[PDB]
Amino acid sequence: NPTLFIAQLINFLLLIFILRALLYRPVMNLLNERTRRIEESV
Amino acid sequence: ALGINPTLFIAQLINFLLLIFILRALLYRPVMNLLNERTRRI
Amino acid sequence: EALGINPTLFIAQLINFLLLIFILRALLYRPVMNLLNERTRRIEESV
Amino acid sequence: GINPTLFIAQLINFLLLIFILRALLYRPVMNLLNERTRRI
Amino acid sequence: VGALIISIASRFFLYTGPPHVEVAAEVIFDGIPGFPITNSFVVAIIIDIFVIALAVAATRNLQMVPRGLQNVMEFILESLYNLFRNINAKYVATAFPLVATIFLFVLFGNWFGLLPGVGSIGVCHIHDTCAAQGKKLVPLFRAPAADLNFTFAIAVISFVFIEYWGFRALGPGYLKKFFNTNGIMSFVGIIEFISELVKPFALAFRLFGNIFAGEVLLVVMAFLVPLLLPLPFYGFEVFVGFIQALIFALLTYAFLNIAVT
Amino acid sequence: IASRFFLYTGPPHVEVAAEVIFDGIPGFPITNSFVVAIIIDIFVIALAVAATRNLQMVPRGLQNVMEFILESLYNLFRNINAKYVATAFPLVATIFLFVLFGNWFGLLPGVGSIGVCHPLSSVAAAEGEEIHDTCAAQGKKLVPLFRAPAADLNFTFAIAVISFVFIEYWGFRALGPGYLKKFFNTNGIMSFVGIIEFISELVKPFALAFRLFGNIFAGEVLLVVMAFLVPLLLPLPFYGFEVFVGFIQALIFALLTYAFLNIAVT
Amino acid sequence: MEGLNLVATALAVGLGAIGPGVGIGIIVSGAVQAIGRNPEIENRVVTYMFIGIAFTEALAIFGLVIAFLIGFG
Amino acid sequence: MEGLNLVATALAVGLGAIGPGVGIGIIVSGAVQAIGRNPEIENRVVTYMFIGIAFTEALAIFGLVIAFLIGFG
Amino acid sequence: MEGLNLVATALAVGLGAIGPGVGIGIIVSGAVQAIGRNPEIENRVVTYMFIGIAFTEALAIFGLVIAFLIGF
Amino acid sequence: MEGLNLVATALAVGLGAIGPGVGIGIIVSGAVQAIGRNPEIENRVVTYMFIGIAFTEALAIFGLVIAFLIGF
Amino acid sequence: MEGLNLVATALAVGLGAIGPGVGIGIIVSGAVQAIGRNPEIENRVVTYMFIGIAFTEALAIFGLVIAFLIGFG
Amino acid sequence: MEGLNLVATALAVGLGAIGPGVGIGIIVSGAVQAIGRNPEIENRVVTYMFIGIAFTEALAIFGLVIAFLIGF
Amino acid sequence: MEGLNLVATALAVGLGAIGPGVGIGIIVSGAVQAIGRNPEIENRVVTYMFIGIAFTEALAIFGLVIAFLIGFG
Amino acid sequence: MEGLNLVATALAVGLGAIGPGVGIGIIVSGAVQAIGRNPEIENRVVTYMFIGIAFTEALAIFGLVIAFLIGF
Amino acid sequence: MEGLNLVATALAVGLGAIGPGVGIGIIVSGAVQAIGRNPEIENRVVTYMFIGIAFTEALAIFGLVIAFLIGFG
Amino acid sequence: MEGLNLVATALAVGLGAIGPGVGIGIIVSGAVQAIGRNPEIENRVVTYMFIGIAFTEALAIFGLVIAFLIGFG
Repeated sequence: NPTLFIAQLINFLLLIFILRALLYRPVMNLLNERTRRIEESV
Repeated sequence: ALGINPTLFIAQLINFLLLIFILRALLYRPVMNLLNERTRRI
Repeated sequence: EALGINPTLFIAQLINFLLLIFILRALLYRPVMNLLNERTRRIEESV
Repeated sequence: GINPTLFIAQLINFLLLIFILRALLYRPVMNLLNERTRRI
Repeated sequence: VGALIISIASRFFLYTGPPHVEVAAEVIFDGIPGFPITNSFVVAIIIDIFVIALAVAATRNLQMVPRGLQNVMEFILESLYNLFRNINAKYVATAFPLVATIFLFVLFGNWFGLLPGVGSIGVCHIHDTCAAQGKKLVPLFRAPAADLNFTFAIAVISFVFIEYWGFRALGPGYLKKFFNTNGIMSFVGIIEFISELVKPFALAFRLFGNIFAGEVLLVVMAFLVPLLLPLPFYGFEVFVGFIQALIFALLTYAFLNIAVT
Repeated sequence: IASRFFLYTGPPHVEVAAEVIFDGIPGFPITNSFVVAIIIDIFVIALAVAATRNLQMVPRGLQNVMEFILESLYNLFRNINAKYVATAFPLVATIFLFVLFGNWFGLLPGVGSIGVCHPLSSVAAAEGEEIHDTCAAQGKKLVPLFRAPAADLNFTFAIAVISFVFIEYWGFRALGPGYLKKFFNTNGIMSFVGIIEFISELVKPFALAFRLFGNIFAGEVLLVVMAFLVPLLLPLPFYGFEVFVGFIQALIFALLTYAFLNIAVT
Repeated sequence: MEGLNLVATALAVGLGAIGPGVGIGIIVSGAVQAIGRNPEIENRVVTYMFIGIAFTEALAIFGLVIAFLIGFG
Repeated sequence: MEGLNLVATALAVGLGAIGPGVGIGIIVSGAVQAIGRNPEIENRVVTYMFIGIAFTEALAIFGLVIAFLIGFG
Repeated sequence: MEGLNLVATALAVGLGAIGPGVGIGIIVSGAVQAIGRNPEIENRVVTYMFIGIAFTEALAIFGLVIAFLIGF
Repeated sequence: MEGLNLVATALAVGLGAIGPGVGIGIIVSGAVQAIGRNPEIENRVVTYMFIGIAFTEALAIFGLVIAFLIGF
Repeated sequence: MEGLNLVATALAVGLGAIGPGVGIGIIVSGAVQAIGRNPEIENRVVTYMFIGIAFTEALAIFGLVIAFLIGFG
Repeated sequence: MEGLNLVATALAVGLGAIGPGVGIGIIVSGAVQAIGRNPEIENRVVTYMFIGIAFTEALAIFGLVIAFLIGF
Repeated sequence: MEGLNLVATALAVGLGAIGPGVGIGIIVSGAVQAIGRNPEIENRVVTYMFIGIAFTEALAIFGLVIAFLIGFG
Repeated sequence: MEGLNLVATALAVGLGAIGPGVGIGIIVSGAVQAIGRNPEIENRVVTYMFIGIAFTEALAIFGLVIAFLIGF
Repeated sequence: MEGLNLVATALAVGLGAIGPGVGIGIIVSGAVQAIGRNPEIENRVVTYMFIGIAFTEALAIFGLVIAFLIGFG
Repeated sequence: MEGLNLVATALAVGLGAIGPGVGIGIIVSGAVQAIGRNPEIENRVVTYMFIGIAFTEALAIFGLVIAFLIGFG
């Protein structure tokens, strides 16, 4: 679509930016904590 | 309406079975073995 | 005269009012007089 | 029932009622109640 | 009295006919060149006379110990004073006469509606009496609260009273409430304002509709079975008249209380 | 912020349709749902081999996240029944991982915009745009090559029937002749409630398939409608809700499958 | 339509008998639960329950009166 | 259009049964809970429960009988 | 379309009975429960209980009044 | 029309399921909670619960027989 | 066809009354229970309960004024 | 007309879903709470809950049977 | 049809008072009960109560806007 | 007159959503509560809660199925 | 026969306000009641309360979207 | 008549919002109260609340999808 595709891309980019600003630090922190626990277990 | 295609239905069933087998063979058995090793030898 | 009277309605209303008064006397007469007497006794004793 | 003159007259009657009972049903009773409470 | 009552089928011998009583407004009692006398205004005057008579009879001697009618008169005022003191402390004296009058007057108006003959006795302007002649029948002794004009008048006088005694109590603050808050009392304030505006409407409508429903219920139960059927309804309505009177009084006092505070 | 919601460039309408049959030049015709399902299977297998080709202690990177999610799933299923937490884990894991990425694919731009075909143009004074699509010629419909796999009543039906078959087989695996004892046992009123139990057990896979298909299709339709209303700065909360609910329903499917397994075996 | 009168009477009955019934049930259940503890309050709680039941029956009989008026003009 | 009488009868009975059913349910639930809390007050509890049940059944009977009047002459 | 006014009256009265009826029931049940829990608080509770009773009945009376106006 | 009878019986059965259904649900929930609270009064509470169940089912049977008379 | 305005007014008033009545009922029940539990916080209790009942009555008044505009004008 | 039977069947099934649905919901909630409060009486409470569930669903079964009869 | 435009506004406002009315009622009841239980959490209680009230009022505002759009055209 | 089948399907699905939705809500609330005050009984309470949810969903699916049959 | 579109828009808006309104009311009442008994659990409970509020608002958005779709065809 | 499809769409979506709207609210309120009473058990409580919300929301989605099929079929 000449116009709907642009709107969908804009919405997807905005959602990705919002997730990176908000919902990216917590998942990375959880992964880092799991890795630290695994390292301690070894 | 429903779009119930018996040919597509059987194709989807076969694809799902193949995906289940592939997942069981890779990254399920191996990840399970790794978790067991990290848990039974921690 | 210019009096508008409904025979059945007037008699029915009189009968209903009389029966309501009878039931009030049978039930709602002892407590109303009793509370009056209690109030009177409490005020009279407060002298 | 939206006649202005009639509910105006009803308002007048109600105001007359309150201002006429202030001096006969309230003032004597209020004075008696005040004295009775003061009597105890 | 046994439950095997036979007189339940008196409608065959005593048929009241259709409930012709359906007027939602006033009917003139006496032809007067000036303002007309409504079927509600005459009973209002009668109730004023009754209230004056009871007041003068209960205050003619002013006996120290109340006995007979004096105690009866004192008890209701004592209960109302205790209730209002429970609601508000220092505003009992300021509003007690008005709230007590608005209680007693509408209580007697509500109780008058159940008097027999109210729906039967009337003046010519199954088939009643007047319909035999050429002149139609209009009823006599219509309840005051049944008239929308009287309920609107008492509602607007209550509104004026509460506004005046909120303004005098709270200075300029009550005049404009606290609309300048802009944080909370900017959208809540207008909602409270429209609630205040409709408050007299709701207050008048409560009494008017309750009394209208009462009278039409009495007429309907007379229509269905004019014997022993409207007894529980009569008891319910004499109860609910006093209940609505006390409701109106307590409600206007509470609205004054929430206004000042 | 409140002056940039221009509607001059947007879709002309809100296209709504069921699964559209793809061209299918050879035999055994395919649809737009099968191709995307295959590509998501390929992506899943690629991620699996990436987390598998390098397996070691102290996981880090993709392998760490994969192991964390897998152990969280094992913990969640263990909270229901530890007897079959591993015997049935691959099925629920595969279904969950497939449905999550299927719901995620619907958010990819071009879904409903790319067509295989087997300002001034926009209407003024209207909240919706009226810009004609690229395939508007030939009176076509601009068949979406990319569509959500779960938005089709065939993939959902297939996973529902395979889950029902797996659950029924695992229940019959160790139950003796106990299935019939629970259905219309003719013991007082237990027979009638057993009849309702049998009916509910029969209708469960249909309910699951219809629920997932409707959820994903409704998500895609609401996204299309919001795009039609305002092209941008409108649908951020709705896109976030859809991305949340897709993974939520994906985990729900596996959890319900395990729960039905436990309630059938017990 | 010619038969709207009967449907109107039915609606004024049935729709008028829903809320009052639930209110009566709630009132009676609350009164019984309250009298379960400290039964000495039975007189006052029964009085208040009767006030409530009168209000609910008030609404129900408003509905009944309207239905009777509609069914008979 | 003559089926409006049946429609009215059905609407009247159904909407006059839906309310009292919920009322009776709540009444019995509260009464049973109070009885479990205090078995000794069960006499008065059952009395008041029957009073409320009769009121709900009074409403239901009104709805049924007026539906009968609609259905018949 | 004769008889529409009757159906209007019926609907108005029915809903006005449904709503405030349940409101009154809930109010009275809560009041009696509180009184049973604490009898002493009755003198302060009954006032607000009746305030709420009046507030609930306002909508039912609105419905009845509108029904009467429609019928007349 | 020629189908208003079907609509009538359907509505009657539907509302007869609406009311007594919730009544039964609340009755059984309260009875079970009380039984779990005190098992010793189980006989009496079961008797009262069954009485209430019959009353709600009496209403349901009234509705269903009205529908049967309409349908048949 | 022609009486649709009357039905509109009736439905508006009835639906706008059915909800806020239950809302204010639950408001008053909760406020009464809280007052019985704690009389010292009564001032804030009353202020907040009156704010809420004002909100609900504002909704009911919106319904009533919409019905009035429908009936007249 | 033509769709009156369909409307009737749909309405009947819908109401027979809304009533018994809430009924069984309340039943199950109460039974689960009672079981949590008392594991020892589980057999009796489960039996009574199943009886109530059957009655509530018996109502819906009657509704569905009526709908199928109208449909058939 | 000549009518059906008054009926639309009527239904919209009526149901938009049905929903948010009960929502606000339950919100206020919970808030007053919590205040009675915990007095000094009043600030958070009032804040969350007002956020919930605004979220509920969003639906009533939508209904009123729809009714006005129908009325004005 | 247009096809009433659309209205029938709409009403059926809508009421099937109305009833079982509240049923599931109440069931889940009670199950979560019983788990909260007693985690030790979680297996049995979740089993019975799932039974109840299945019954509610059984009713809802019945409504959806009859709606689909009306539609086709 | 012709103005049915406005009726449909109104019905959609009204019922999509009916549902989520009560949902949000119950959610906020439960959240505030829980927060009253446990001050430090506010961070945990706020997330779930907002999730439920959004889901109810998701349903409301469904209703509003349908109303707009039938509002403009 | 003519535009019955929009009416059906509206009714389906509205009731689908009505039911699950209440269901989700009840679920969230119960879950929040349980979490507040016992903060340590939320590990399974949150998951159970979400899976319960699934079943409720499924019905709303059913209504929305049926309405979409009606409006576009």
